[PDB]
Amino acid sequence: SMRIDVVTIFPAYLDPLRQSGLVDLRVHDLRRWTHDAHRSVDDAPYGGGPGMVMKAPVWGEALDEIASAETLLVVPTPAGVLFDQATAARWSAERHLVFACGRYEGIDQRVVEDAARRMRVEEVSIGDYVLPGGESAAVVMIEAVLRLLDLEGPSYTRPPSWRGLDVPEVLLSGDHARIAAWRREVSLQRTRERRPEL
Repeated sequence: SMRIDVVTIFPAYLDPLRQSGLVDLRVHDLRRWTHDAHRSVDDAPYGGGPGMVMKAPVWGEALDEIASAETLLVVPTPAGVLFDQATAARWSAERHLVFACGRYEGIDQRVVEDAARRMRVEEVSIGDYVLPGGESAAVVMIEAVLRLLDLEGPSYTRPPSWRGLDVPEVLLSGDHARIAAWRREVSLQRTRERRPEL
């Protein structure tokens, strides 16, 4: 069985995701580990720079409560190692995943350094683009993992002819040999046109 905890200042973001007891998905509001009247999670950055940084004392207390030595802590961040299918498969075998969702300029770096003293930590980027926070990236990563727990060629369905566009004749032939050769030909051509580096 697998437990997945998501810590965020926007718990409603994980509402779409929330049938059996295989996965236990919990979402926590980071502000429940604050102690001031304003329930603040951020402060001005050291060394100048724009925006605010998320405070370590709040995150440290949150992870002490939720995480254990067996937890794999994931921190969605643009500076992380790229997320991929091999990572999703690797994570589907984990007993406890914790997603620490940051906002503003991100979480104070000492949170990950301190957390690594008592669990495994992975800073991960879903791709080379900038998001306002880690919540949408956690949703993408969780969906890739849940799908495993339970270039590609073109797909066609009825009718055989639509708006002057026909389904490739080979797909209607029934010839298993010709169909396999066509599928290899179309996937290779699409990979050459769109992802020649891959």
